[PDB]
Amino acid sequence: SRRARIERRTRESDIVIELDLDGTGQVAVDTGVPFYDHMLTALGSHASFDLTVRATGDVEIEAHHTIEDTAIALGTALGQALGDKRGIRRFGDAFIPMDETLAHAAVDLSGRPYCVHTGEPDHLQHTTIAGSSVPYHTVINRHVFESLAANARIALHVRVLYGRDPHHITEAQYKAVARALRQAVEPDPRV
Amino acid sequence: SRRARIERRTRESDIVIELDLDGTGQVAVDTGVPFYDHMLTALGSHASFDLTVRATGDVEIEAHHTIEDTAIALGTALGQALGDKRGIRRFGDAFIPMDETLAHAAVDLSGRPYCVHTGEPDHLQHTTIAGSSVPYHTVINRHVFESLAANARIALHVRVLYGRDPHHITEAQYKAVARALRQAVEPDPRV
Amino acid sequence: SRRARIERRTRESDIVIELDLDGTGQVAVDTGVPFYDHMLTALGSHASFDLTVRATGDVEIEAHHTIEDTAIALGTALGQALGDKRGIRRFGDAFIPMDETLAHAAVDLSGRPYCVHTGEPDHLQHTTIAGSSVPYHTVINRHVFESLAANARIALHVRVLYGRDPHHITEAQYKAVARALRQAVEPDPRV
Amino acid sequence: SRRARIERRTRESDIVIELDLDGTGQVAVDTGVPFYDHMLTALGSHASFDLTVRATGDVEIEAHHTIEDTAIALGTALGQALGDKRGIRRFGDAFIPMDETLAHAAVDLSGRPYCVHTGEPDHLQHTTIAGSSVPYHTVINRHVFESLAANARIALHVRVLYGRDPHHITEAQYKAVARALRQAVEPDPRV
Amino acid sequence: SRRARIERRTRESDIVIELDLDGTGQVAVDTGVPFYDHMLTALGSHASFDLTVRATGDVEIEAHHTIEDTAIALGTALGQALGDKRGIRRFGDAFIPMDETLAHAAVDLSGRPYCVHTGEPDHLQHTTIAGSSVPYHTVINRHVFESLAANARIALHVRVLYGRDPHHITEAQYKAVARALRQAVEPDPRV
Amino acid sequence: SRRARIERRTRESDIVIELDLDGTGQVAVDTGVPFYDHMLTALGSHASFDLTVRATGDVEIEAHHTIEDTAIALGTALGQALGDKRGIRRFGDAFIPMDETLAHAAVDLSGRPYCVHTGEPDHLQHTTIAGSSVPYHTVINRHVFESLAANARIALHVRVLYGRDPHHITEAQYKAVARALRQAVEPDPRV
Ligand SMILES: [Mn+2]
Ligand SMILES: [Mn+2]
Ligand SMILES: [Mn+2]
Ligand SMILES: [Mn+2]
Ligand SMILES: [Mn+2]
Ligand SMILES: [Mn+2]
Ligand SMILES: [Mn+2]
Ligand SMILES: [Mn+2]
Ligand SMILES: [Mn+2]
Ligand SMILES: [Mn+2]
Ligand SMILES: [Mn+2]
Ligand SMILES: [Mn+2]
Ligand SMILES: [Mn+2]
Ligand SMILES: [Mn+2]
Repeated sequence: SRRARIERRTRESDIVIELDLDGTGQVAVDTGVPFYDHMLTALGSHASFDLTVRATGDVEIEAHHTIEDTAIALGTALGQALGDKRGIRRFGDAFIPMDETLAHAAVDLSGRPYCVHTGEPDHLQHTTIAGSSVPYHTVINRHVFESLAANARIALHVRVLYGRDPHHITEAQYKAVARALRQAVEPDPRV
Repeated sequence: SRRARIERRTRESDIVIELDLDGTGQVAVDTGVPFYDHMLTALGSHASFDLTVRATGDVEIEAHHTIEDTAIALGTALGQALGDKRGIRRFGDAFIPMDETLAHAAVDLSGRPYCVHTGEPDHLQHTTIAGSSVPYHTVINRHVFESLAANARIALHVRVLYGRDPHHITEAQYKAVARALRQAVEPDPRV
Repeated sequence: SRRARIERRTRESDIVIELDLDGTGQVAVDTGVPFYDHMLTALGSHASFDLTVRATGDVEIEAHHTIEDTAIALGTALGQALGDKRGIRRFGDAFIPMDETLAHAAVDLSGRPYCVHTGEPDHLQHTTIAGSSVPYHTVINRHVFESLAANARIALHVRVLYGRDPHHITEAQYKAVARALRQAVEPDPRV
Repeated sequence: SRRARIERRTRESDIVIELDLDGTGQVAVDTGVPFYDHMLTALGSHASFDLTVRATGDVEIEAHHTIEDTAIALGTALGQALGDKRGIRRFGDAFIPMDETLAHAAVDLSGRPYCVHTGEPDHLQHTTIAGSSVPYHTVINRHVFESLAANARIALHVRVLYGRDPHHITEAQYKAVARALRQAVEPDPRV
Repeated sequence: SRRARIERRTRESDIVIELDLDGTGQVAVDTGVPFYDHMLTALGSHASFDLTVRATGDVEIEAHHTIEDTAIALGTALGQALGDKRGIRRFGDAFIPMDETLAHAAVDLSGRPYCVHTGEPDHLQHTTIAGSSVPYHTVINRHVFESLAANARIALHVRVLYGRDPHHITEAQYKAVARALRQAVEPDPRV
Repeated sequence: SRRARIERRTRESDIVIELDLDGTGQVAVDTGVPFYDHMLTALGSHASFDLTVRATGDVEIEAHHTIEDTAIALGTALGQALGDKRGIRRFGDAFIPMDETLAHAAVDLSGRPYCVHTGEPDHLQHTTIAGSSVPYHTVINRHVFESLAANARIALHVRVLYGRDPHHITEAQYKAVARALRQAVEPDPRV
């Protein structure tokens, strides 16, 4: 049983995470930031987690605090669910082609906490993905990966090899992290 | 007693400031611009002021006029509360690390009115921080510091040594100004 | 059963493809272009397909039309054999070292049709691989990958990281596509 | 009482740390790496900690594992001794001139875990400080700061403004971290 | 049974290797060069080999001859244990994130003997990793990979994508080779 | 009692210094060089010294000899008044904003004698500040700092971060040294 429930209540937000590493992609995410819900739904589904995320926070300011608190809580849940990390593959990686974009992620689950994020085009440091609700500033992508790695206590390297569309570039990164995690958490039949 | 109440009524906005320099961080800010409320709440709290800001203005146009009128009124309140500036430290400075960002501010409270703002990455001249309410254009950060210094009649130098996230970069600057002010307004036991 | 038979008759060529995704590498290719037969034999074998290709076309002009019609028909066969794509790994990738050459391919089988081909040395835009029969112009490599992706309706990214010999560079790419496809078409035990 | 005892036993090393934040610089360090003992003795003394470090590890390989495990354990001890961090200055910074070298550090003790290390001359990525015992490779300086910040859960920025001698450059950084920590952990009379 | 015992006696060194490809990571390495023992212990463990290495050589000169003779003997053992290479995956690759470092290796076990080693920072051509025993000059890393590939008769490509610490950079490469070998030697259920 | 009286009689000048480190800024300076009197009055006042300087020298030549002899004598007085330097803060630093100029100084009072002076605009190597009396050549600023550090036996680093006006640039440096000294000489309540 590799499950964790994390509640995180801060001045800025209130987060509940329920995570099972050995899931079938039963995922429900509601953070008040719909593009971020899309990304975390992709992360949970492609990782073959079962994942519920419920977050409410100070989106009148902008999505940053809620996004960051959610990534800290999710990181914490992943570290807790992994437990002693005995008998797992430990390392995982995945390439995600998405139209013109190619992204990659590599993880070491028993590595020191560390994040390296490279290759994202410079326009993503000031791009907004905006719909009818609270928008998503792509400059936060790096912050999400850094917060996940710091709180799960894993080494997580995310690369954009190339790409143009900010939705493709962002979604391919979340999916690459997800499939890298899926590989790394699997039981290793030789260990 | 180092207190000031400033009312500023213009064509564009209506501002009330109540400031006490010798506070404990009892801060309440409501300007209709929630990211700016976040920044001024950080400024008042980290300066160990007691500070109430109530502003209403022409946010149908954008936040600029309300932000500027608020910074003019706050500047005026700080100059008035300082009075003759006798027996204070006068100079103050502070570094604020915020994740990848490092900011600094230095003040001379008995200096000629002057603002120098350096180091902010070029992407902040066209970045928007957007939530569910009125957004905040980071190009205004310099205008806020310039308006505070011009109306408090102080020398205020704000630097970004490095950083990436526009929320970190902006918040670290407001906090650095706040902690520089906190040091400078303190009684000097030798003067 | 993941099988397809495609017949494609054009003004330029006549193609029959029989494909089984769940094969053991029983491959027979005869297109009149022997280097291309070598490449498609490598593709079918390394993908663990069972694959028969029979093509005749206007090789008095040059191999282009036959190569392109063959890749369109093969693409079509792969899309048809995949069917609804339920319960498969969907993503796959492979590195192929071949002496001095390193190539890579990544696929998303449920991705929009898209091909990105990068890294091939500039000399391959005007190189000929020539024997005793119809020669193979390596400039067509990109066209083969583009035609496969457009007609299978998959995302296919092919990279040459480095290399020198045009036969190594071309063969490593065909093998990398093959092993990426082999991984992606496999049943996924968790989906 | 702001004290912590951390025991850390790994495959590579065995570490005992006893730390008191409210000390008078009573410091005893023995790691088997005498230049590192010099640096941690400087850190504990200039921070006005009371600090005992006893470490034994696989120095037949080189100092890296012992240095890293020691910095992880020390980081952990500092986080534990800080407790809820109520009523402290929280931010601290210090400049350390050492002959030709000027270094600086800035800390936020209630900041997310983060380390930024800048300005160290490129020759320190391959410099050895060697005596009659186990030598110290200055490339590890960054690793020590990163491990301290990750495990104390603080924001720590270390800068070399300029310098030449690798012993001055390294010692000035350790002292700057120490005096920044000393300022940040102090009770804040207004908070 | 995929086992080999190689004895190699030269003017410079005396080497005994016992290798089983189908192991559980039971590894014991003693070459007189403790950092190299660390690296080969990592290689054997991460490859899920059972591996004993006993080497004595002319370390009064430096580690080079012993390191090279050990890598030649280990290469020879891997080629012998692989036998006819029937029914194996043949290709393997692995990414290894290690703090700031990312390394990769790709292998073709039925490829011509060939080694390509790219991306290692220039400082590793003159870096020493030194403890209390015989030191390890990182310039030899390339020689180890070249000697393994030449004597196992495999294609081995090792890349450093980025990194700074010479111990991380070296260890990540040895681990990447190890996990690439582990994948490539595995029985292939379709071949 | 931290007081010193230094008399220095040379071929070029006759200097009397009376210094008390624990003063209230009772300062009287008369060197025959009125801009230098302004600078030393600023230094003594901002350091919270009590300081009398009386110097007469060969100003028919230019101010250099008198300025240098005065700085040597003042340095000597500061070293003597500091005595054994027991129980003091030892390190100090200060930023001084002066209109467009920002200067900084950092000191180690128990450091080896050393001066590093950086950042002063190139026009100050040939600028004169001229009134109705003996003028002041700003090229001497570095010489004053070097002479103070050499004779007080302290490490003194003075930086101009930016500036334009030679009077602002010079005065901000003297004030920064003064406030850095004020911090460093203070009793340290923990040492
Ligand atoms: Mn943040
Ligand atoms: Mn989408
Ligand atoms: Mn305006
Ligand atoms: Mn914030
Ligand atoms: Mn065509
Ligand atoms: Mn790659
Ligand atoms: Mn061939
Ligand atoms: Mn390490
Ligand atoms: Mn600075
Ligand atoms: Mn020393
Ligand atoms: Mn050799
Ligand atoms: Mn190691
Ligand atoms: Mn002179
Ligand atoms: Mn003046």
